Amino acid sequence: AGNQRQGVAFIRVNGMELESMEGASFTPSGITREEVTGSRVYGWKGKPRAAKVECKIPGGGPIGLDEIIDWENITVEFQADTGETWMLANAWQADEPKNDGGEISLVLMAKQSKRIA
Amino acid sequence: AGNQRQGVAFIRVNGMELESMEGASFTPSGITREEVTGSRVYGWKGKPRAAKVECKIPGGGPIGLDEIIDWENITVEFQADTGETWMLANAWQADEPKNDGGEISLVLMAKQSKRIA
Amino acid sequence: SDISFNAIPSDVRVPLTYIEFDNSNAVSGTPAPRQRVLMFGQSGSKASAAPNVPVRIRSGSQASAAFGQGSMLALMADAFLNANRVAELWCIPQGNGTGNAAVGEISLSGTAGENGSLVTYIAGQRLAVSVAAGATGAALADLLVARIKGQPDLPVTAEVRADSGDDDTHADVVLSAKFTGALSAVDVRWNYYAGETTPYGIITAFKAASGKNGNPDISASIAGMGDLQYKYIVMPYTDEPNLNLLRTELQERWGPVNQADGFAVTVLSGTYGDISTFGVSRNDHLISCMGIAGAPEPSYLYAATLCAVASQALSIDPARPLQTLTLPGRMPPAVGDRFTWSERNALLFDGISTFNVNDGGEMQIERMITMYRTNKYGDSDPSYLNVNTIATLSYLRYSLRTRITQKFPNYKLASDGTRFATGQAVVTPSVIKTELLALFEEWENAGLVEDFDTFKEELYVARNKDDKDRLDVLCGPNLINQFRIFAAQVQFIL
Amino acid sequence: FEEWENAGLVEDFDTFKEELYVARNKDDKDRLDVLCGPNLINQFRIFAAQVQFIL
Amino acid sequence: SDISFNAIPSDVRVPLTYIEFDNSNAVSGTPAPRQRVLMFGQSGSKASAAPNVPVRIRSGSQASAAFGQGSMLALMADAFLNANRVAELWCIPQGNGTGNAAVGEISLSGTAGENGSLVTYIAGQRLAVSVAAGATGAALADLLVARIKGQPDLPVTAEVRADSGDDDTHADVVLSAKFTGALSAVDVRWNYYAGETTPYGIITAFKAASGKNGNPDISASIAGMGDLQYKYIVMPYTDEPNLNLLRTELQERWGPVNQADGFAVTVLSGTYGDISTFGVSRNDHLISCMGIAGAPEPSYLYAATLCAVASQALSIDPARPLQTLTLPGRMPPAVGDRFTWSERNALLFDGISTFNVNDGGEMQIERMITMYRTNKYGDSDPSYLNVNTIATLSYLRYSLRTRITQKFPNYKLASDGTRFATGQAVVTPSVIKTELLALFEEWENAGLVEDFDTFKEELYVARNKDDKDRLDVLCGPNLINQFRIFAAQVQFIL
Amino acid sequence: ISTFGVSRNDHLISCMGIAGAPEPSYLYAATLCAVASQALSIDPARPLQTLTLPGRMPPAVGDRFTWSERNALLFDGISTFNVNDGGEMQIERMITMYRTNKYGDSDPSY
Amino acid sequence: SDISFNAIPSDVRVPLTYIEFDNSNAVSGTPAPRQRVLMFGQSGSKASAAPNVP
Repeated sequence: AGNQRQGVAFIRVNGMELESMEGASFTPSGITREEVTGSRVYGWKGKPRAAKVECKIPGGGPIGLDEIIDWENITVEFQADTGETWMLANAWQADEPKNDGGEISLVLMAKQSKRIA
Repeated sequence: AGNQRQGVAFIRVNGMELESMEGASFTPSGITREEVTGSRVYGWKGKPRAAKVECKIPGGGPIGLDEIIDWENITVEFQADTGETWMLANAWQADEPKNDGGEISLVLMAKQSKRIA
Repeated sequence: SDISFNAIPSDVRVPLTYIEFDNSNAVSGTPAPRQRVLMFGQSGSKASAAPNVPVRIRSGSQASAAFGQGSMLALMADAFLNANRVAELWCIPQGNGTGNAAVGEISLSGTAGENGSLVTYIAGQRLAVSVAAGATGAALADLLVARIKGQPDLPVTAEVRADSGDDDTHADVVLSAKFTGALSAVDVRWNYYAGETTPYGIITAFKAASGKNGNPDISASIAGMGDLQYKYIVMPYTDEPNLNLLRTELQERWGPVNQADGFAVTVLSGTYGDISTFGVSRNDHLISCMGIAGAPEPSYLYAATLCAVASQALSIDPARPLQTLTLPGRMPPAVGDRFTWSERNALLFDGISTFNVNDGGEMQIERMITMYRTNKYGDSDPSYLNVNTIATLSYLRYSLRTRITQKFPNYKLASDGTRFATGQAVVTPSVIKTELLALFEEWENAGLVEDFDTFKEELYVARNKDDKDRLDVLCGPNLINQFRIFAAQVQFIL
Repeated sequence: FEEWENAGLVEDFDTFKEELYVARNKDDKDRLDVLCGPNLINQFRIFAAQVQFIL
Repeated sequence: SDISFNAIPSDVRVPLTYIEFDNSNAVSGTPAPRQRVLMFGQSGSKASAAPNVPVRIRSGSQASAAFGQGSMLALMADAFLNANRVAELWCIPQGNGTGNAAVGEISLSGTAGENGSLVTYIAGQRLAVSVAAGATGAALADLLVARIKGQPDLPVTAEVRADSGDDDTHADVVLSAKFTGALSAVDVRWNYYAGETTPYGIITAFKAASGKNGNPDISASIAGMGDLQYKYIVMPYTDEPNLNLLRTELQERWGPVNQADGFAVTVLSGTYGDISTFGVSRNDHLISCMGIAGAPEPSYLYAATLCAVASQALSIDPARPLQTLTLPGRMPPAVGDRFTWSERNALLFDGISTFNVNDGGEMQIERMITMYRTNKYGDSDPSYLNVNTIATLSYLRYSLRTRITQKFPNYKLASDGTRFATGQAVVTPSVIKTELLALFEEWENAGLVEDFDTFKEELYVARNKDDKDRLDVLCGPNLINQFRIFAAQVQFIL
Repeated sequence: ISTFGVSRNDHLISCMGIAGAPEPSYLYAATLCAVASQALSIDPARPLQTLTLPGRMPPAVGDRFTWSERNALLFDGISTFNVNDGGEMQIERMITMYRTNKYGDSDPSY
Repeated sequence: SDISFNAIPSDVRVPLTYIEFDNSNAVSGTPAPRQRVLMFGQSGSKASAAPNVP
């Protein structure tokens, strides 16, 4: 809004909004720039990057864990409470999913994310 | 239930429910997806995974430690308090079992887990 | 039941291996829902298939048995199967039409003064008879009649006849087709390949029939097609009464109601002026016709081969142009009967597709376009011109339908800005917006659309204020371009 | 009604609350008369689309 | 009903997905209450829209169908929609005016001695005809007539005519516009881009008409606009009788009574002296005119594009200057027809807006100012000069009205110092003072006003001693400045 | 089928019309009732739009109703089915026989 | 329109390759906004260019 800052974020997979915990991460897909020095400082150098979305889901919810561990081609939407939205298409569930005391960690990853709306 | 979330988990071995501490982990058996980048981002790649159940048992209980260190072919059942159940068959006790101040850590592991009930 | 077995009982219990040999080369009956095609054709006498009933054809021998040897439909099915063995083939026979079965006569006269051979090309089939020194025309006519009777695939029957007070050498052969229609007439040539000539002293001539025949009605056949989606249709009958019904049915299927897209491929044989007049007359965006003059083979064979090649190529990719694909087994016309560059360009401007002849003897597709030329008010319109446009539009519609029916089987509609929260299975116009954007990304990655920012800015999703259960969306895609013309200028320095 | 709405059966709450009316019967003296109106949720049936190609 | 659907019934019950293809690129009918604009234009024959009636236009095809193809209003609507797709567009047609439909003739003579091409630019539209060796002027005239008849968007009709005892090569084409008015005349050029030339031996000339036409009356149209707030108005008719009525209506709306602010954007085409005279003559603070000389395209296209760009930019932000925004699709005049720096500066001092040409072929806005030049007593006045000032004043008035009508729907007035205590819904001049201070803080944070202490010290809120229900407030804001001139001095040492 | 659907005006009976069915009608009725009962017991508000009938042979290609026939049947109080891309038969839309208000007007309720 | 083509129609639809030979060695008409130059010179008889026009 006029002075509103981002306090919470919403993550939606295939239209189902996920019961996400506090502290949800988001890494846009782009170019990672490194540093080059020889006898002096010369410039930077690029490296491709992949979009990542991280969150935590309580256990026993509407969405089962077997469904979570079987996501290969899904649509992930990351929306901030202020109104900023990013869309991830053909995403997949990466890393090892674990149910640690009712906490399930999602590492939903995609090869390209664009800022819609 | 209608709004009930997972607060506690129960682990049962061969029908005997284990005296488990707080914070019990569970990793389903499936495919772990990695990340592939060359000149650009191309996709993911799979890797097999094995089911794991982790908990802690107080010392001096009904089940002795010699029994714990001799589990090669057992049936492990992981059930959440809400009603989600996972079954591990032909499981075994992995890693090093230690009795640290009355705490015994179990790393019960299996090669495949399916969600029954 | 996919493989039809002969002399092998279906109830066998001895554990062993059963091996059978069969000369006919059948085609696997694997279902191809996205490559269903339909063919129209006539069936001669001794046919075992009921008229106006579609039947699945998977081998040339089966088609010949069902529709009779030498029939139009059997030859068309064989030509289709000799070039496409992956698409589902459905053939529906027709009636008999009006007219006469006579197609003309071949007149032979004179005596041969040297050893040689006489080669006659009837309906594109080579027929060679040995010629001895001193042989008369009557003996050559008898040998030709015997050779024609030997060939069972010729859609003509030949009888010998000699009369009048002329020399005994003269004897003409009367030809009669196996079916009645506008395509019953055939072409007769005596020298097609190089190094072939008529023996000296032998005079050969061909006199065509004077009457005109009419194509059979297709109303019953078009009514009995069914409700399946035939993506490509082969129509050999190039006449106004039949094409009007075909256009009506296709445009009824093309609408948003039926959603069963269909395309028709035709080939017209005649002079340049007739082809130009026909192309100018027809103004449909669902029919593509290719013009050819002086074709040794009948038109429907070319139509079947072209439809098979186009169907396979467009099923592999709906956006790749049809620029250099070749037609297997089709003889090109003579050197003096091929259209020049100006004629081909005018035909392309007149809604008639054009072909080309390879460096060898192969005939290749040049560019495939539809009959659509004129806007509704009468102006020129480049839309709906290339067949690639129609194929891409059909594929986009099918993909959108599949995505919507899969991702959202059965949902509940709510207005934008309402507070529904987690858990509920409701859908907001923003959700459909995002799903359409993702599908557009998939389309662009597949190589069908080019511009994304314009598509996103032109999107608009809203609910209907009257139905309350219908969501209205208006989108515009930017179909990608094709590489057709390569213009170059060379500035030599010498 | 809140439970019904959360279950995914009814949509509008304010209208339902404003149309509610609970009263006793002046003759039976043991019967309570209530008149309520729910707004049954809609179903997604028709998806109408229009494509404007540029080629 | 926002999306107009074709061939899709409004009463459908089969649960499925309905997809339709339509070539026309419509614009979403989302309401934009703060971006309502109105356009004035003429409509030719074959029109289906009643005159002096406003209609909402959301696509170029709809405008062409309603006002006839090639009409002024249809072209203006298409130009507006090709650059602004977010603002509400309302178009009201006009009558026919007085004058003659003839606009001039194109004379062609001579014979071509070499191969080439003849390119003619009529009303900014490129028309190319191939020229062959030995071709005569009459054949080229016939080809040009055919090409013009092919183009449906030209607001001219062409007929061929040959007479007199001159050579058969000579043949002139007569042009007649589709409507009568002062803007019916068009411009004809034969070489606009580089690398284009007339084939050798061909003589081309253009003779304009001698008569003068008059713009149609707008009294009925201006009376039938309605009561909505049209923030921006497009007026192509640059004549005193129409501009007087427009000024009267706008200044009646600009007053504190109507409070329906409106602005008018016009473009005048002519010589430098005529533009200067017009700018000096007009002294209104609600109309902005941009002068251009030798424009290949008609003036109203430039007016529509400029109004669309300005409306979008000012709706995004009322204080950002219009310094580098470009006009898409508008061809700049020739190199020798562009104003120099001194001419542009004099035009800016004379109340005429100026444009600029980008490093490429793009035309960009340079500075937009109003016609207001002279104080009431006759002195110079820099107030009401920049369009940003009027936009900011209108936005401030709207914001103040909204804030007052929202925070205080219906209250009770009491004098300052009275003891009303908690609970009562009364308002004191100190309350309005504080609310105005808070609104001023919001304005300053938004980037519209600069100085706060002076505004607070100049505020004064008091009750009326006669109405007893009216509160009188006198405030003065300090509108923020814009970055226009960057003066630099470089002192090199070499 | 159209005449029967127009004749009956009850809001407690739903009938599905089929022409040229190789199997007897009661088999289709039993399968459809089982599928509908299970689906509605799982959720009373989810539409019956794409559920398939297992083991039921669809009619011939020339005996299936067109779009106009299906729309008219839906307007006449007769439920309609559909044939999957393969050989499966699926429910299209399930509606009741109720068509007419008490005074004779049209009524979308029930 | 950067390259001036001779005897090649602008409306061609046959998909093929069109090759032409021309002795004159033209220069590409790529715009160079930072390298615009002007030349003054006299023109003799039989000229086809209007005077005082760049």
